[PDB]
Amino acid sequence: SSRDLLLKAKENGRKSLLEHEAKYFISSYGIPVTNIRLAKSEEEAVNFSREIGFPVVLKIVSPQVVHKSDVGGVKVNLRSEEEVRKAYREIIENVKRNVPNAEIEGILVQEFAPPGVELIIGLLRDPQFGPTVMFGLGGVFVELFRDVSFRVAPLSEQDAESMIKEVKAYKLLTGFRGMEPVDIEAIKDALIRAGRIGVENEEIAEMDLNPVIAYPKGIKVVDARIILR
Amino acid sequence: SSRDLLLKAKENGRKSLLEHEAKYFISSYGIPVTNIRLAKSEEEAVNFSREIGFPVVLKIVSPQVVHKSDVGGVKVNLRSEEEVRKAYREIIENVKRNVPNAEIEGILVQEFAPPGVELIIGLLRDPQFGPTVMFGLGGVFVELFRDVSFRVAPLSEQDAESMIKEVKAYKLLTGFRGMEPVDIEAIKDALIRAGRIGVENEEIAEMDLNPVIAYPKGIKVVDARIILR
Amino acid sequence: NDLERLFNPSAIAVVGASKDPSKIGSQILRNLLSYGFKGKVYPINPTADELMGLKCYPKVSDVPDKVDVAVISVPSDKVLGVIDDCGKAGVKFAVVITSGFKEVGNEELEEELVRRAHSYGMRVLGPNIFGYLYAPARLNATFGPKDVLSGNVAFISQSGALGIALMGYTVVENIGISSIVSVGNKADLDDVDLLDFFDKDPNTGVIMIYLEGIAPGRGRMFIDVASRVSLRKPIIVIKAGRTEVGARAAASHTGSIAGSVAIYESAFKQSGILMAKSVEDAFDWTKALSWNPIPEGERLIVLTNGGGAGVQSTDTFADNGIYLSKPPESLIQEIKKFVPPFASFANPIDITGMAPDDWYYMGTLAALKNPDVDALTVLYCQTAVTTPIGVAKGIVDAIKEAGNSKPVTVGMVGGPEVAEAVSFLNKQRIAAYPTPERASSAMSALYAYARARSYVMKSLAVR
Amino acid sequence: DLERLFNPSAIAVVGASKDPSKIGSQILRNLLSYGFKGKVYPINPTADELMGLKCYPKVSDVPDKVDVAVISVPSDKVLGVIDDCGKAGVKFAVVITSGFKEVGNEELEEELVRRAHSYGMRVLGPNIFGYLYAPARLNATFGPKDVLSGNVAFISQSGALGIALMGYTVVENIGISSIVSVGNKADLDDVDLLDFFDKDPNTGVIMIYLEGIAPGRGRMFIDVASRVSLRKPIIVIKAGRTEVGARAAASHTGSIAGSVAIYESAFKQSGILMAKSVEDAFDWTKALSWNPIPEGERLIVLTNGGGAGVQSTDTFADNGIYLSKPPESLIQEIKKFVPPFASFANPIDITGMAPDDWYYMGTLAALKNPDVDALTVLYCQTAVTTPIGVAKGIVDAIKEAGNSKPVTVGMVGGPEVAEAVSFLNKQRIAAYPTPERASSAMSALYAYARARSYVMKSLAVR
Ligand SMILES: Nc1ncnc2c1ncn2[C@@H]1O[C@H](COP(=O)(O)OP(=O)(O)O)[C@@H](O)[C@H]1O
Ligand SMILES: [Mg+2]
Ligand SMILES: [Mg+2]
Repeated sequence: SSRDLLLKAKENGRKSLLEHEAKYFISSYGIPVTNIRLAKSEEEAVNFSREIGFPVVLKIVSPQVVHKSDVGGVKVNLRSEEEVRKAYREIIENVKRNVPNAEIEGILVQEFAPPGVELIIGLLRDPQFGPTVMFGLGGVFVELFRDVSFRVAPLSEQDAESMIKEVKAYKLLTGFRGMEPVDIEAIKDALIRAGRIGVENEEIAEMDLNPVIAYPKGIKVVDARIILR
Repeated sequence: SSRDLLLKAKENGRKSLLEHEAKYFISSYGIPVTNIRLAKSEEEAVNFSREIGFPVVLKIVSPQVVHKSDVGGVKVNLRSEEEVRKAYREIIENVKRNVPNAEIEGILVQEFAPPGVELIIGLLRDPQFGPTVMFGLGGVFVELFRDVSFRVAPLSEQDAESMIKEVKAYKLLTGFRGMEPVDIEAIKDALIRAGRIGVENEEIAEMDLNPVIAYPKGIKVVDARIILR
Repeated sequence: NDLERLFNPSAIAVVGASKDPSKIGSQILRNLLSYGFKGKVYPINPTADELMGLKCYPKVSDVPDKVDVAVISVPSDKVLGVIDDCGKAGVKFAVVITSGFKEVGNEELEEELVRRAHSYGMRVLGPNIFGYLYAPARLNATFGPKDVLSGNVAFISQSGALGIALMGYTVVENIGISSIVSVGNKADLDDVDLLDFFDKDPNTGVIMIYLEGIAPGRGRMFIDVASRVSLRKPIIVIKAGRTEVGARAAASHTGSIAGSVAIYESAFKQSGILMAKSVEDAFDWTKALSWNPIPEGERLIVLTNGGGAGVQSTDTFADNGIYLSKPPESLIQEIKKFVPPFASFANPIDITGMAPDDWYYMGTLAALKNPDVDALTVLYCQTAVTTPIGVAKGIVDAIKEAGNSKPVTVGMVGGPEVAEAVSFLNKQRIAAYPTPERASSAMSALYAYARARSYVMKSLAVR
Repeated sequence: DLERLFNPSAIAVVGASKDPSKIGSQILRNLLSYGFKGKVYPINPTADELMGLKCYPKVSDVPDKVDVAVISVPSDKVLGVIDDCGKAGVKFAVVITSGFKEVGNEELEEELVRRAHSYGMRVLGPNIFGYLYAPARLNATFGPKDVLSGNVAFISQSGALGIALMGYTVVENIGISSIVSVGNKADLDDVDLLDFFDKDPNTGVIMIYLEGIAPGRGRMFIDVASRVSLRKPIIVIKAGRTEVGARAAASHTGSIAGSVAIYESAFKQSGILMAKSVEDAFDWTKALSWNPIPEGERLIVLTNGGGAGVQSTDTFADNGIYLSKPPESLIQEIKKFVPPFASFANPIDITGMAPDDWYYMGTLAALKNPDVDALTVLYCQTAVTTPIGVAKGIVDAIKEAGNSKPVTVGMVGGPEVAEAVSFLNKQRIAAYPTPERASSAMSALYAYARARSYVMKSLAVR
């Protein structure tokens, strides 16, 4: 059961899931995620990259590192078998100097998501209303303008559709200069399933699917944080 | 006199200024524009590029072509002389088949303006209120969301400042993730001067400064349309 | 559990009544008698053998009768004792008027009150409330106005002062009331419980709620119950603290944080509730919703003798996401029978300022009888060619004669004669207002409820 | 210059007859009943005398200089009357008659203005219900015979809604200095009238129902409206605030809908307050007519009910007005009599136990405090009070404070509250039956202060 991930994390006194764990858990509910494998050697990294398909993304996986970018932990758009291999050593060595005593669970090998319309799908717990789903457009639209919609879970199709249509940046989904319309049904589906996650899993304090990239067909969660209670 | 530009265009029965003409006229009002050179030979294209300094931009200058990009007319971010030569013949031939009977006045060689915060500064004539200045953030903010503020000219400093603060996307000017705050004084000054251009020059039906790139100090007009009546 | 005997008791005890007519308990006893409660009333006083002609008892448990409801207005430090006696007597509902609990920081006293009441199988309304009223039972257990106009609106208030004031204001605004409930601190019984009762109550057609906040863990229940209620009866919430600073002020008044502004709004949407930003909007909407069915379609007609009123109406409808389209040709042809040729038929239908009284009868009648018309807002600007009361009476006649029920709101502009005519209409249970914008706003509320209800239906679709 | 329009020595009424249902007849009747002290000349071809006044068949026959001619003849007779009035040297033609540009007869309208102008004669209208000017005891409309006296000038592009609102002013206790129906605005318009009302010491507030202004009139409108705004507040009821509404307005007026967005911006630059509704327009006009503008941001809300306080706070917040802690001096003063569980966060909640005299004491303390700039008093009727008692306390406090700070009142309750509110408004104290409307009104005062400041800044010498 996917709940084994939540149970394990709690048994080891962790307040959050690691990146790969969060994505496994997300995936098991039917929310599409970046294809991922946890590498335990630079050699596994090349193998998994060949499985997943180039280009790949390499991230360090560790409780001690929560900002991968500031510690040299993330290498993006690695196109070949050994672009990743040098990158592997750059991460692994970079981490020692900036935080030398960090636990390495491994280095996460990831699908390089192409560009699209970035989304945020949030889940929080409101004292009055319990698990509440949050939606908004990525980048400055949520972070700066706070253009966001809420629905209390469980979400009906009506709730999912209406909350998408609600945001001020909604037109970014229906086509504009240099960008085709994106799969709104796919977004609605992710919203509903996110609502289900909150309702069912009481030990999840909050969840943030950010960024989530929508394409003309389908969506893919690129990063996901899950906080436990 | 700068008015000679308007008169010349009028004498040649033209309803608009070319890019370089528009920029000369705008600049003479104290509105900063891109350093520009009109090339009449590919040798000048290479020469002028070395004059201004790479990277550069090459555009077609012709009365018959009014959407330069749409006809294969614009080559942007040219890093070297070789990129530029490829670009020059690429333009000429692109323009030749898609707009074959166009008089080519030359090729405009431009500094590739670095990235920044894009702005639109407009001037139109409203039947009630006469010359009216329009301001807004570039990209999808005016083009898709229609987020714009207006002031009837001439603009006081108060008008310029308040109309900037008025737009919903104002926070894009006061600093955000991956971008420092930009020169608000420069924008205000440009707005006031655009208003003066409208008030004084009756023969200018409308003007479109789009895009205008704002930096931490100063702003630069990257493209400029001036329509004559 | 079930609030049937709360709203329809066989026996009420009043604890805190005395020979002093200024005491709250005395005020409540007076209201109970003057309003005409026909069940048993038992004044409870330590010494009095008799209050207001009724035999008084020193304890509720002494009453030789099953007391359904105990109205308690004794000081806070005496409440728990009274609760114990009521508990002994087998009282099912304790209406604790008495203030001085959680709102003043006395959380433990309040929770203890509820704990004590519950150990007896007794429910608590309040504390810190001005009581409750139920018109179908001729029951006025408040110290508010002794009377209200009879009708189908149930008004619930978390605010004591504004609540009891609004109770009086319903009379002025001609709002027919089935029930007033002061829920105050909501230590036990709250909005959800009352919504459950009013769902089932055939005397209640509309619910208006002044709401500052609901308890942690009550929201999901609130949405489930309210949405179901919304399928059949419209719910209007006057949300207090819909701004951050407002939320702070509300927290001061109630003694507990109300909650997320944004999430409350969303919950209201999911529940199909109409959120009013003001007393006036709430009352205007309640009136229309209480007196009209919801429209069965979008063919809304604006009929006006004044273009200016039409434009004001058009603008206001647009701000509420309601847009007018060309009226049916049949109706146009009908109206062309009497209006001048320079009348405008784009919707609003402008029958010109030259229009005498009977044109209002004829135009309203034609519109309402037309099978391609769903709703009608009638606008009138007073001129010397008309009389306000004549126009109003023409409208009344048209409504009657059409012999159907389509939603109608009226907006009349003018001097004191217009005020009287508007008063006259509202007293006919015809939603009338002294401005075109308010009339259209009222009509917009009918449409808003229609859309809200459709929202809920959709969200409840199977699969 | 419109001095002789608003204060004529002689008015002619063209279209009056022995038939009292005629528009012209209604106007003559109003002119006499309202008490015009100049000469009135009924003009009828056959009547020898109307309403005790000697009648003439032509304005040119009058042995006197007629300043103003009110013309209510059929449209196909108007130009003829214009030439005769012109011959007589009439300065102003008040053309009541409809049937011009609003019905598509643009050419007739332009001819009217041309002919009038060739005589040095200005035109008001056509297609109007007249005009009124209280300082001259002049009621040249076929609207209500009377208005309450005051300092408000109301201009309306709308005939029907305009003449109705004229009546509505009485109901809402708004003192009026002037009514002007400008209708088609073929000649004299809002800009001309704003110039007069600028110079008019009888007028302190201007309210305009506005659908549109003529092409090429906007910049002067901004220049004049802005100058006016430095001293007198202007409220505009913009008709056509939406595209569809603008479309309806174009139908009503016979003139094209201009840009909504540019109109709003022009209003901002002019220091004008745009009302979205009649109720807001009248509520704001009341407050602005009876109060000075606030000298600072220290607004006090004083309430006996927290709920009313919250409604007030939310409404103030929606208008970008935020409350901060009251002065400590004021807190201590009010603590002398309120219970210990009274809230002093602003709104100052003196609890539902407050009897009538607490309102007098609190209002007085607030208004006297040098760190209080404005006061909104909220009242919820309970049995411990009488509404009229609270009202008299507020009045007494205002008198006794003997200063002038903005004050608005919000009273909620039954018929006794309605009477208390009526009473306050009749004392020229802005009172409303809801907390939100009182706060909306107070917000109008602050909005005008900001508008005035916008214009001041915008006019600064550089
Ligand atoms: N000098 C320049 N420096 C940097 N970017 C430029 C420059 N000129 C154009 N661009 C960018 O490339 C685009 C080229 O199109 P443009 O010159 O605006 O005209 P057109 O609309 O005809 O394509 C611009 O919209 C802008 O995004
Ligand atoms: Mg009309
Ligand atoms: Mg209180």
